[PDB]
Amino acid sequence: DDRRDALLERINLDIPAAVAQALREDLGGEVDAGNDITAQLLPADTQAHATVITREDGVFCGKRWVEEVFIQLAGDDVRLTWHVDDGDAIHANQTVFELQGPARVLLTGERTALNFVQTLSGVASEVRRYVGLLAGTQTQLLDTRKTLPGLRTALKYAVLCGGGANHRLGLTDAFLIKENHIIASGSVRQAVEKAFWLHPDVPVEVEVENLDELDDALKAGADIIMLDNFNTDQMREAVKRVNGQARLEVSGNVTAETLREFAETGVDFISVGALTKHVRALDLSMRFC
Amino acid sequence: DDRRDALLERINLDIPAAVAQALREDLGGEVDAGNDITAQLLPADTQAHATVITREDGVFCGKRWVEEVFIQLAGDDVRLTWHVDDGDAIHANQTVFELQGPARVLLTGERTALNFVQTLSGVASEVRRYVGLLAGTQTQLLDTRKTLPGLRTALKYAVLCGGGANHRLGLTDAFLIKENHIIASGSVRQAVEKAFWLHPDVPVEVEVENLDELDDALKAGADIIMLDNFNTDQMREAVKRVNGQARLEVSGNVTAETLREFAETGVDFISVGALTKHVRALDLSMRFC
Ligand SMILES: O=C(O)c1cccnc1C(=O)O
Ligand SMILES: O=C(O)c1cccnc1C(=O)O
Repeated sequence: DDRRDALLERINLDIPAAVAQALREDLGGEVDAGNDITAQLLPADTQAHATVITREDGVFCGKRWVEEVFIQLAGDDVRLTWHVDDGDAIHANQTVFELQGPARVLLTGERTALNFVQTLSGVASEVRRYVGLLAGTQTQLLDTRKTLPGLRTALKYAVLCGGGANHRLGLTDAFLIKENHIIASGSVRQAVEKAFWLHPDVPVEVEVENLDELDDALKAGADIIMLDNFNTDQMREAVKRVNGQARLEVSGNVTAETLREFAETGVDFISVGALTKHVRALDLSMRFC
Repeated sequence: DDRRDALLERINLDIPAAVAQALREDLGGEVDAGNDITAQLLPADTQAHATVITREDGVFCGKRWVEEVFIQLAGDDVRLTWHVDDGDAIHANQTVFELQGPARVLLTGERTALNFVQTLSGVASEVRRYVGLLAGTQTQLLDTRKTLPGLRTALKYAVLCGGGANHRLGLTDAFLIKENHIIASGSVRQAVEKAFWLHPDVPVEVEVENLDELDDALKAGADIIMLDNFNTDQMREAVKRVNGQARLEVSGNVTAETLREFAETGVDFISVGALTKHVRALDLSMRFC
C-alpha cells in the first residue's frame, strides 16, 4: 500500500500552507513577526530560552509543524532541542523540547506553536487509548472523513502516531458503493464493474446491510466490504465465509467495551469517527526557565 | 467597541477561503465537484431532498458556512431551507435545514458542510452551557487565543452565538503584558507606561501576580488587569480597591462550580480557553427524506 507514502507527501506540502495561515490569523493577515505589538516592549536583541512541558500523560505529535512555525518567522535564528518524537509516550511534567532564540520571537511564536501540538497530540493520545484495547487481536483501528475543516491531513497523521491506520484521503482515492449506488447500476456486480472501469487502479468498497447482500458483494470482486449493523454473531459468521479478499470494515463508532467484542470476531477493520471529530487538547505550556 | 464589526468583517472574508480549504482536501486538490468518483456512478440529473437533523439539544451555528459549501460546488444549483438561525436553541430530533438539488452534489458537499456545523455548533453549544452558570452576576465570559489552527475567527464567531464575549483576535489588536514583558521594561509601571507611548490607542491589559502590582498598574492607567493566581478572598478585595476602570479579567479555566464563586466576587471578565481548544462535535445526520 502507498497511502502511507501518499499521506507522508501530502502533509509535507500541507504543513507550510496551514502554519502560514495560523500565523496569518494571529499577525493580522500578514506573516510579519514584527506585528506583535506587546512584544515590542522588549529590546530587539534580548536573547531568550524557554521550555515546553506537558502537564498530563499522553503521546506526542506535531514536531514538523513546530519547526515550521519558527522557520516562517525567523528561520536559522531559533534553535530547537527536542527530547521526544512524533509518536512517543509522554509523561506528566516531562519537558518535551526547548527553545533558543531572540526573546521577541519565542513570545510571538508561542501560541501558534502550542496550538498545533496540543491538538495533534490531543488526538494522538486519544487514538492510542483506543488502540490499547485491540491488543492480542488481529483487528485494526481506522479513521474517517469526519475531521476538523483544514486539519484533514494533519489529523490523519496524528491518527497514525496514535497507532491507527488511515482510510481513503477523500472522495478521490477510493470508491464507497452504497444502496443508492447499487440501485443506479442494476446490481452490485454491474456497480463494481463500472467502478473498476471508471478508475481501474483505485480500491472499491461496497456497503452491505445483511449476510445475503454480502455474498453478492464477495463474488462481485469488491476488495473491501463494510457491514452496517450486524451483531457479534453475524459479524463472526460473516468473516467465516470471506477469508481471502476478506477486507471487512465495521463502522464501530459505538462503545468502549463493544470495541472488544467486535475485534474479538476477527473483523479486519473498525473505523471510528469520534477519533477525529472531537478534540481534548493535551495540557501543555512554555515556561521561561 | 468595534470588535464585533472588525470580527464580522474578517469572517466575511475568511469563510470563502475556509470552505475552499476543506473542499480541496476532500476533492484532492481542487474545488471541482466532478472529482468525487463514486458520485459518477449516479444518474447526472436525479434531484433529491435531504434533511439535516441533530440528535441532541444545543445551539445552532454555521449557516453562512453551509451556504458557502454548496454555492461553491454548484453556484445557485441547490436550494437550502432554514428553520433555525445561528445561535438558536436546537432540540433533539429537530429538523435544522433542508436541501433541494442534484444528488451528485448533495452527497459530496454533505461531509464538508456537516463538519463545519458539527464543530461550530459543538463549540457554540458548550459556551451556552458556560454562560448559563453566570445568570445573576454581571460577569462576562470571554474566549482566549487558544483555538484550533485555521479556525480563529470561526470559533470567535461561534463564541458569540453561544452567549460569550470576544477577547482580542490576534497579537495585533491589544496589549497583554505578562511577566516576561514586564521584565525587559524594568517594572510594571514602566511597562504599561511604555506601551501607551508606542501604540496610544489599542487597549492595554497587564497581568499581575499580586496586590502590590495590582494598584501599581492601576495607577499607571491600564484598562483591564489580569489577576494571575488569586484565591477567592484576594480576588474579592482586588475588586474592591479597583472600583473605577475596574475591567478586571481573571483567566479561570478552573472548573464548572468554582467558576460561579469567582464571578460572584464581582470580577469583570472570565476568559476560558477550554472553549476553543477542545471540540465536542454536535451529533447531526443528513438523512434522505
Ligand atoms: O468516507 C470515508 O472515508 C468514511 C469511511 C468509513 C466510515 N465513514 C466515513 C465517513 O467519513 O463518514
Ligand atoms: O489574548 C490572549 O492571547 C488570551 C486572552 C486571555 C486569556 N488567555 C489568552 C491566551 O491565549 O493565553
